[PDB]
Amino acid sequence: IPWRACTKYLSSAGILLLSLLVFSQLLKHMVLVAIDYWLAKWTDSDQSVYAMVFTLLCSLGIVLCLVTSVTVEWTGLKVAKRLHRSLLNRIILAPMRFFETTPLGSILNRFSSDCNTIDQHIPSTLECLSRSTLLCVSALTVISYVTPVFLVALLPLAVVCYFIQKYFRVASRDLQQLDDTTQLPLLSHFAETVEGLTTIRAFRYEARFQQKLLEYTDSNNIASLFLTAANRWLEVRMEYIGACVVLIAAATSISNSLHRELSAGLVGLGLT
Amino acid sequence: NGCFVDALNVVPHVFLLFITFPILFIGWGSTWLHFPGHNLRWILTFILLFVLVCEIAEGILSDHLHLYMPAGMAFMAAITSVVYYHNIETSNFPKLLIALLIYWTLAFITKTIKFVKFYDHLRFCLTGLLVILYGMLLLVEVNVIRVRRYIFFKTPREVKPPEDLQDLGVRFLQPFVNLLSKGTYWWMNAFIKTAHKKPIDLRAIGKLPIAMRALTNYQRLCVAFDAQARKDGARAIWRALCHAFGRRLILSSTFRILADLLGFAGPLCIFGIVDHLGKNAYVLAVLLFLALLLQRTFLQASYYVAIETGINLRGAIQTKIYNKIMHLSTSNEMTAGQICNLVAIDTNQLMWFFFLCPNLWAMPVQIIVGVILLYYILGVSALIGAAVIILLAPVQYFVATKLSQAQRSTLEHSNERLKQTNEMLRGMKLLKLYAWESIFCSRVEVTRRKEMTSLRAFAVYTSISIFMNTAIPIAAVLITFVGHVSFFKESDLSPSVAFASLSLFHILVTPLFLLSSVVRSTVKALVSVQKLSEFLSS
Amino acid sequence: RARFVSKKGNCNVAHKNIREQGRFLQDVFTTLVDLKWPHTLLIFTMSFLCSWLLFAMVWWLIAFAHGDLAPGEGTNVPCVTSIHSFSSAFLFSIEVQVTIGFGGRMVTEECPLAILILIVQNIVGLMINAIMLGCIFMKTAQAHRRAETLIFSKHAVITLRHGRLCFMLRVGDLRKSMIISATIHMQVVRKTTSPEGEVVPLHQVDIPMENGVGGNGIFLVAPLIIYHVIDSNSPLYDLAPSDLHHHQDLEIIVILEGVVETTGITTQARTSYLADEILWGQRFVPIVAEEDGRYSVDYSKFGNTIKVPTPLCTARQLDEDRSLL
Amino acid sequence: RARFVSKKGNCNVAHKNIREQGRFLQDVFTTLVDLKWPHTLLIFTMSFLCSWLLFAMVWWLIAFAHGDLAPGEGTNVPCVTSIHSFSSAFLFSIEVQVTIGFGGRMVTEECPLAILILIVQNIVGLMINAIMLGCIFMKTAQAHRRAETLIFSKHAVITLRHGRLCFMLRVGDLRKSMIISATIHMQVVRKTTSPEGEVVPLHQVDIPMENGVGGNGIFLVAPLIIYHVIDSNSPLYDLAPSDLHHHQDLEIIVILEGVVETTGITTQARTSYLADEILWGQRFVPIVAEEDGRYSVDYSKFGNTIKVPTPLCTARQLDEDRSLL
Ligand SMILES: COc1ccc(Cl)cc1C(=O)NCCc1ccc(S(=O)(=O)NC(=O)NC2CCCCC2)cc1
Ligand SMILES: Nc1ncnc2c1ncn2[C@@H]1O[C@H](COP(=O)(O)OP(=O)(O)OP(O)(O)=S)[C@@H](O)[C@H]1O
Ligand SMILES: Nc1ncnc2c1ncn2[C@@H]1O[C@H](COP(=O)(O)OP(=O)(O)OP(O)(O)=S)[C@@H](O)[C@H]1O
Repeated sequence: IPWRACTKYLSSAGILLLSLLVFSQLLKHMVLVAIDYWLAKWTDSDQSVYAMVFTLLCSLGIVLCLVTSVTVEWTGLKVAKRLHRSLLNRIILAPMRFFETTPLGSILNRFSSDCNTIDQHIPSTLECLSRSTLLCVSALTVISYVTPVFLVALLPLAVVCYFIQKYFRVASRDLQQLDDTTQLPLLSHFAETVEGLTTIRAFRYEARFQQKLLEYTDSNNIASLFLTAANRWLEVRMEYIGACVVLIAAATSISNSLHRELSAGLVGLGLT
Repeated sequence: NGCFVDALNVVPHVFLLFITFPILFIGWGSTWLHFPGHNLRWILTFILLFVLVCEIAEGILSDHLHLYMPAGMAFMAAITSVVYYHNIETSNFPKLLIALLIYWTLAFITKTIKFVKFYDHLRFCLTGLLVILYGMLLLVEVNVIRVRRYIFFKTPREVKPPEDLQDLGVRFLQPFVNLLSKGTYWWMNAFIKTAHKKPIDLRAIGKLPIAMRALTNYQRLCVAFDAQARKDGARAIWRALCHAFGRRLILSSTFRILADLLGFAGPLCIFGIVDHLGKNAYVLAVLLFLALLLQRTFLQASYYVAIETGINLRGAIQTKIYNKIMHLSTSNEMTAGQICNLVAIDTNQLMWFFFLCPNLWAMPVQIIVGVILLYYILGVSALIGAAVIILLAPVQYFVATKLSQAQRSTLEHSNERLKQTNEMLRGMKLLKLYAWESIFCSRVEVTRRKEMTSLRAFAVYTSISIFMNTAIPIAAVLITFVGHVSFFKESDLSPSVAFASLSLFHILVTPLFLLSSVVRSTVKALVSVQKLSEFLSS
Repeated sequence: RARFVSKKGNCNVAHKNIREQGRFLQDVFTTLVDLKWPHTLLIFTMSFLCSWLLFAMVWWLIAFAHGDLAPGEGTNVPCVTSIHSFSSAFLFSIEVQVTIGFGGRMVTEECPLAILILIVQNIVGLMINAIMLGCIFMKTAQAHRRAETLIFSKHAVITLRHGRLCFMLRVGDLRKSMIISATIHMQVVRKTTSPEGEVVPLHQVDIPMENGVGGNGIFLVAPLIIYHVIDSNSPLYDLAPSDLHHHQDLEIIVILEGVVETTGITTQARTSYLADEILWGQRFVPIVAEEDGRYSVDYSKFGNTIKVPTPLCTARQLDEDRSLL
Repeated sequence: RARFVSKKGNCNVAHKNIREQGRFLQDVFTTLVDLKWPHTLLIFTMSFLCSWLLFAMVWWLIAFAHGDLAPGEGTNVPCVTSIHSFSSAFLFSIEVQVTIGFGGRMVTEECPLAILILIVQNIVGLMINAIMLGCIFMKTAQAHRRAETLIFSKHAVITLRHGRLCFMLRVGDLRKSMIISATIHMQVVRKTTSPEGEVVPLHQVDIPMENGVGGNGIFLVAPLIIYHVIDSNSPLYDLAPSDLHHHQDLEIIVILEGVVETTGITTQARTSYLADEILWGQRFVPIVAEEDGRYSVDYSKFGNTIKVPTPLCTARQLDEDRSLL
């Protein structure tokens, strides 16, 4: 999916809240790293002034977090409102032959789900994605600032992740939809057996229908199983790389930051 | 003659690494045959890998090349033994196995000589562990020749490679791969690479093994239900499921607890490294690497085994309640909707609860180890901090409940809106023939405002959840560090203490959220199984 | 669509579910004599280096163990004179193994254990040298390359010869060296359903090559068009000329066998013609021409083709018309 | 009961009362190139050690006899410099024989007898090296292992094709490497009594393999069921379908010959089917399947078989019914 759908989604919010969200997130993550950066200097030993500065940073963090959360909430609600109203208005002014041409399922279905789905899950998932990506960038910057040379070692591995990204999505999407399909005729089948139960017990066709249901539940399980297998694959490989990076970081920190740099407040942040 | 015995140990690794290369190069230039002790062999080989890392650590501490070469040679020898065993699993032979057995015997002899010469006078423990591992691998090889045909009488009476997972086109081969790939999912490389190019479909997908079908799980479940009902209910069906799904679930749970232990262990070696440099650290770094990879691998294997047990259970109880649908009476509209909800929400609740079952056993040990570990690093002050984080777990649950309530209300409004739409999108020509459409759009917008009003409270609760999520990590460190140094004992807080506390705070925040969802899922699953029992027994 | 055997002569059908009982490696040297040159050279150098390093290690150890390795003047004579370190020991191993025999370091008559290690070193060296020569020579009788030099025309045409439908295909040689007693096995494959309800996915049937009184084989000097006549008895006789170009799935393969002169091995070549490759009603251009005092063959017109006004109809219907005319 | 040739392809009939005139050893190297690998390696090391010890003894003796063996300073130069005991003499023998040439002990120009012993030592060494390489190479052209990789289905079925009784058996290849010009010789054996009162204990008769216009040979890429049609002229045509399973003693063997590509040798494979192995009225399952862009062959169904409703009767009675229908 291109950046155009998200661009329209966020431009429906307006310029008023876009920056209010983005800069607030950036500042919250900067505070969350700076508190530990100052704790690093706190460690080695004006302890009272140090602790007071730590308290100030701790307060800034929570205030900024509350602000960001309220921003995401308000923006998501406004976007849902405007999108629903615009959809209704644009559907109102359509010609009759358009309504006769398009089936009712598609026109009704967007309002039935798309609207519901967005309201239920887009704000929370967007917030989680933003927090995750900014926390990852912050952690990379931390382990770079701690050990400079470690930076130059981490850009190779990250490029590896790029290749792990593509091959994942182009399958993870696919399997996903397959699951949905194997869920749809199964349930429906159940209902068909319940209503015409007398006819089916009369024809003595119970065996063939049980065969059909075993077939359907197998087709459901193979999909819901390959999906979890692929998720495990991506998980394990990304984790192996996430362990390679900490190995290399610690191996560079023990030598560079002790033998030559002789600075102890560094290795703490990097390892953590 | 220490160097003499070191060389005598170096020799057999060299012998094996030299015989492996012709065969490995011929093999490098679709029936899987498994042998008894395969999984034991791979487990022991990983233990050998670990002990060899320790030997390399000893050799670094001592340094004299010839004194630490034996470890570097046994490393390649064990990797080449793995390569041999892969080449034998792919194509069976009676001779390659003897080729392994010779090397095992000679390595055992050399290790015995080392042990004797040491007894006559850290090294002791490592050498002993290697001796025990090589001996157990020798016994495995003796078992393998005892089984089929190392030399034994004429014909192997060989198995006839398993057709369950290897006969006619199947694509999901989980039970039929090398016990390393059973952990690291290496068999998915081919699938995912082919999937990148050609779009996947049911013709491009496999078929489920005989180990997991509707028939297999239904058979096991009905056998357990039979053995329990012949001794005659909700508790009955529960115990039946328990005894029917048995070993897999507890295996997943113990994988999970061992992973939790190693995860609690990581930050302590971090602490040790931080201490050492401020005042024996490369060893701790490589140990941290090994422990991270092993902990996460075990965690993932645990997840997968639990998920597969859950999928089995879903298939089983689904085909069972369909078998019950055949014998029910006609006197029992509302029952049809209740039946199809009994398959669409109740069964999914059951299966997701079976997903989260091992987490419910592994959470308490995790929080207990966390609190006891942080107490011994920060002292009494730690306890105070250990309260705050824990206090987030019940509160979270409360928040969740509120969400649910809100959800219900919202859903109601939503449903009504849909009704007021279904008319407009059907009387289209009627509607536009006199342009009464705006009059109905006003009513539709009137419903929408009520829907919007509900959503505000829901998103407020979501905001409170996200806020607490990152507020409690900050508050723990705040009220702990300020309450430790400038409050209680003015103890000098070395960087190690603070950073280990930070690590443990994150490693404890991650599991805490899951306990709330686990409790909700468990109570909902209990209610759904009561419902399933009430239905299945009418 | 899927092809049976590729144009280059390699086989297309990929095998699945082979119950490997190990015979794939049990053919130890008839396996690796199949390999390419880089792999075979790699595994030969690895054989040699493996053996050399093995015995260099054992010699290092024996000189260490006798104590001759401990540098000392008098009260001893080393089992191998002038040995100091591992490097010189590996130099001794390669000096005695590959039979250069430098003689700067002398093995002496004081230690019979060194005599034993030498008397096994040399025999194993000689045996592995013997096999690593025989197998490379058994390789240099790879004459499949001579199966490469043969060529067939890209597409085959059918014509009307002697009042009967005929199919013509070209072959030819690309070197001076002849191929002895080459024979043609010409086969057709098709998914067939028997009158008994039996369906076969693929059905090889021999179509004869039509030479003098009989005979399966031919003589290759110049490009010779192979000449078969399809008759009512022939299996190909039923098809239609308009249904072959697009829809039908008919592979006609030819297998030419023959033993090359100088090596004496028996090579062959295999090629397929699909239903979309073959065409109808044409004639090749005459290649051979009476030049100055010889016969010149021009391979530019090898694949050239001219139009011929011949009737277009099905061989069954053509046989019915022959019954009518 | 007794089998003619075993399934593995080895011959069963044990020979008795062979008037050995010695040709069994007169084939000196074509005897031992048949042997296994351990025996041949044993006899090669024994050849080499035998020759080495022989010449080491003669050299020890010649150095003893010249008196150069008697340790003395001056008034002489040893025929072989620096020789002391038997051990160093055997070291000299292996130093000059296998052409390492260490040169610590020097043969000198004072004694022409040592020149003679060297000039015969080296030539005999070279001759025995030449034969012990040629014969091991002549061995590594053992391609019977390639006769191992071929496979036939365990039991053979008969069917009704084209209104006539037919027998179907499977074959197949197990590697990429082809087999050139494979031919089928299909034979039946039976204790037969002639109308002249002559009884034979075993009577081989050819049953034809039915291909296109003629031909004895086939082309092996994928598993090809071999297709013969028994007719009134065929020797197998007289039997009954209920008498074959238990009582009668009829071995039907097939011999497939062909030359492998890379070595060029001509190998073959032999298998038997007994009266209790063969069965009646069935059909094999189609192996080849159109996969993604190729032909996939599944060897799991290789030996699989399905029931077919075909009439069960004797081929003689079936021919009489064909005369009636
Ligand atoms: C969020 O992680 C965790 C972190 C820590 C702990 Cl102590 C437990 C869990 C956890 O989750 N508890 C195990 C149970 C579980 C459920 C879902 C997932 S999953 O990864 O989200 N999903 C899949 O794998 N496959 C899905 C399954 C449903 C059908 C469609 C495919 C993974 C595992
Ligand atoms: N029992 C036997 N085993 C192997 N070879 C034999 C045997 N008997 C004879 N031969 C050889 O094969 C040929 C068979 O001819 P025979 O049956 O021996 O008749 P023959 O006239 O008696 O010839 P002889 O025995 O040499 S005087 C002879 O030329 C023998 O050289
Ligand atoms: N999938 C396979 N791939 C390669 N070779 C096979 C395969 N299956 C069998 N063979 C061998 O080729 C012959 C074919 O006979 P089969 O189809 O296996 O009948 P069979 O009675 O089951 O014999 P078996 O499997 O050895 S008990 C057997 O003798 C096997 O040795």
